[PDB]
Amino acid sequence: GYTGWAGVYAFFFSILIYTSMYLIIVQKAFTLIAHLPDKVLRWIG
Amino acid sequence: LTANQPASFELDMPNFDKSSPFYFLNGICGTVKWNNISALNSTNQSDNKGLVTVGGAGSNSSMGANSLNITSSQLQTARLSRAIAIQQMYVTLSTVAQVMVNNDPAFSTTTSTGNSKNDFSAIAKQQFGVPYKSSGEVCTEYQQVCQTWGSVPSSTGSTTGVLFNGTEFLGAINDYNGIMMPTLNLIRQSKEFDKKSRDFIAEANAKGWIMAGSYFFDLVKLNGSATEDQFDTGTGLDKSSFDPTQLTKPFGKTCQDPYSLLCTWFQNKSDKLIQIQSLIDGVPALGQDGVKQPDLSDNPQRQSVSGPLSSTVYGFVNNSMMVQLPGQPGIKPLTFANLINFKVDTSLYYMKHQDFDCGRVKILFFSFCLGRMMGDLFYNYVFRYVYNFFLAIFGEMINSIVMAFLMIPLQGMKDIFIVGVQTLTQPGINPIVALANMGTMYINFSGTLWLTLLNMAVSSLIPLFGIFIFALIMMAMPLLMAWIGTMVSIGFVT
Amino acid sequence: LTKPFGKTCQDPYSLLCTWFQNKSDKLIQIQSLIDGVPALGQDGVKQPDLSDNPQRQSVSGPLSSTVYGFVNNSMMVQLPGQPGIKPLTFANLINFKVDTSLYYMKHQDFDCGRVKILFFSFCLGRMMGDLFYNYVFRYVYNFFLAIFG
Amino acid sequence: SVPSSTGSTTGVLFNGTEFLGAINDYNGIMMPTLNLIRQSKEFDKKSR
Amino acid sequence: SGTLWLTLLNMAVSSLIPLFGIFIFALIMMAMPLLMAWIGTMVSIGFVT
Amino acid sequence: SGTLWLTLLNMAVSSLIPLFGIFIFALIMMAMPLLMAWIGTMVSIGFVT
Amino acid sequence: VNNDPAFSTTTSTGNSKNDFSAIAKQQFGVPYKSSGEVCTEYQQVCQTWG
Amino acid sequence: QRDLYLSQSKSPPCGGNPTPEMNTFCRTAIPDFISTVNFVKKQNDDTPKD
Repeated sequence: GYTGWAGVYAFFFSILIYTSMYLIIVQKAFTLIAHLPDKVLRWIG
Repeated sequence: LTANQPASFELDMPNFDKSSPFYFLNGICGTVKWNNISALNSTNQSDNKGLVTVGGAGSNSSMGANSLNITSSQLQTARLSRAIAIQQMYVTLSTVAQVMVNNDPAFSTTTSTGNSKNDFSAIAKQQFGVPYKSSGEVCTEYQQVCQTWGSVPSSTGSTTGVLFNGTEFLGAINDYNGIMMPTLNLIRQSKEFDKKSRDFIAEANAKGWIMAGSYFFDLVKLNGSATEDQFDTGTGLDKSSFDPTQLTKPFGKTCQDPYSLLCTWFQNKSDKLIQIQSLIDGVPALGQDGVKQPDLSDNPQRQSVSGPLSSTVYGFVNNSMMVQLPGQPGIKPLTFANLINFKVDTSLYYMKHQDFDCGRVKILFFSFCLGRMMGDLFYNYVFRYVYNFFLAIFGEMINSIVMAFLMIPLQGMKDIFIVGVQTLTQPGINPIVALANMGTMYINFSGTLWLTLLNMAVSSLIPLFGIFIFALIMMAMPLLMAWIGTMVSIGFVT
Repeated sequence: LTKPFGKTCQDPYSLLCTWFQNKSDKLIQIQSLIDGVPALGQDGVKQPDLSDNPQRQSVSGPLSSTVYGFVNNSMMVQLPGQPGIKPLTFANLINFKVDTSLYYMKHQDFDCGRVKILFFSFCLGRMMGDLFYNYVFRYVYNFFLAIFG
Repeated sequence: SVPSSTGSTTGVLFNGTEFLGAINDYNGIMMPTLNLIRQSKEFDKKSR
Repeated sequence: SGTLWLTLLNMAVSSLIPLFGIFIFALIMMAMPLLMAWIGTMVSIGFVT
Repeated sequence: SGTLWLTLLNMAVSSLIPLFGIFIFALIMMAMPLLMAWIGTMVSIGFVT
Repeated sequence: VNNDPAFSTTTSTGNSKNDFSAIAKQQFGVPYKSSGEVCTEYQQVCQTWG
Repeated sequence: QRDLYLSQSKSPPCGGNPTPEMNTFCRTAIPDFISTVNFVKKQNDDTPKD
């Protein structure tokens, strides 16, 4: 329970960090494209 | 009772039955508003048939931390507590108002013995009084503490007896608070430690190891809790209004709505309600300046009304808000006010009184100064009135806005960090939650201060002079923006 | 409707003025029926805001019997269907205690300085004060404030 | 009505539902045209 | 966000009051950081999403 | 730096003569980049040292 | 300029009805749509003149 | 207004020597105003028949 619009600012921060985290998850998930071939080359090579 | 109670109630003053012919007069003497108590809008069983229970633990509510039980009559008197307290306010102020009205010689239609000096002022035969320090001397500034109530010295040639001890207003205030205290007590029934702090643990086994991150704050209050008067807020009486000008609002060349019947009854002669206005704030019985509606907040820089102007209602309220009751003090003057010095003076722009050449126009056997009359009517009484009215408003306006634009850093930061240090200095207090509470207090203070600043900046739209309060906001924008950014960034981080 | 009239009526509806012989009473009655002025005061209700306004205020008293006021009052009632208008989440959280009564110009009575044109006694000072300040300055200022509210 | 509006009360000639009634009439007359306009919706071949 | 911004611009223009017109400037500047924070929040949120 | 800033604020506020102060307002706006540069210099210097 | 009655040496001998206004005796006209109806906004395509 | 004018058809302006526009106003009756507003016909006129 947050009094005043401290909850409103909490809402702002929560949605901001939600879409932020969405962005970093997408970006660090989409790195395999150029992340896995190099370590595969490390594996056989 | 099971339905949702009204959120807000308004009581326009006076009250009259619709059948009564004076229904148009409803609300001329202001309006007072009060909200409901939040003990009923939330999910809470309530019925008049029999026993009724109040809710504690179980959900996120503003109620107490324990489930209690009372009777229908007890909760009935509970939801009416605001009404009873405000009615006690009204009944205790009625005697003060009656004494004040009977004091006025103008309202005394019976023959009066005093003519020019046997009384105190044209609005009061007997002086109300001014606050005095604990020395018997005149207490002008609040910073020098005032405790007693003393009559003003012989500035009118005589000293009439006072009729108040200066404790009637605060007596009503703490009477209201004492009446309110039982209801808030009943609503506030440990409270810092809850068994539900554990309910997540089992649910954690339902999720798995990856979801252990989202439980972090729970663990903070899990290894934090284990290792580990009041005054009513939210009454909503601030929204109440009282405009003394509504009495003289209808009058004009030909009067009109809303209170046109008053004008017709008085035959378009408002010479009798202007006496009411002069009893309210002292115009024009004591000059054309008077004292406007006092701002009732934490204002240690408050200035007392001295002289005959102290014998008006607004001045009396302002003076009464100053006296320190025998109880504990609650207002501390700001620890650094000379740091921000404003030598702004409105005397530089005052327009003087000028004597024009008498333009001698002669009619057959008549003669008068047409030029002098035009000069001292169009300029000395029209331009001068408007300009001086704007300056008079601007004076106290800039005083208040300067106080508000001064009070942010010192008061806010010092108090918030002091309470943060105080809660941190006690061993066993959870540091993470203490920092979080400090940050949320910072956010709350910074935002509410910003909104009040915006409100007063808007309310500083006086012509010919608000442009430079505007310039004040612009020049302060870098420094004040630094202050607010500090506050909000600290709150966000912690 | 009252646009053309003046010292001499101009475009675009000069024909209406010439029909009415430069008299506007029959049309200012139309205006007073439409929004109130001046049968119910010099200033009355304005064109209503028909957007979704949860804090709309009903007009009361005689102003309830004008077209604009009637539309405004009608816009608030709820049809027999269940309510579907969401009031603002926190109206008391954001507050603006701004009162326009602070900047009101009152009605001052000037000294009736009598001039005596042979056997005609009248004070032109009071007339000048009532005309140029009490009725020209005051009305303009009050008009600005009323629009401002 | 409002009692003692000018010293007496008179009858009211409306129910406050004429304007909203006209609005509902407009919406009801409009609905068939928009219904013809809107006429799978959750799946399209183009996506493939 | 931008529709509400455009209607804000519309009403701010529509103030233009003689004498009391400076009120829109005072309010708009005292709210520009806060309102800008709100609008930038909305716009950046939409842009990332 | 801050004493000078507060003196500037006091002078600007006290420059409220009508019909002409809008151009002292223009002066403060115009000098805002220069004053910002200088005051930022001195205040950041103090913060660093 | 020849159209202006104010520049005509002789004054009007008949009613003002036969005239158009105090500046023109014969009006210039306005653009009209391709359908010959009164053209007010240029967004609507106006082609003829009438 | 026209009724009040016609009831005084012995005095100006409907009588005496009226100016032509006032004479025309005195002669012509008042047509119905509500009866002439019709949205379907207006939209049909605006829309090309094709």
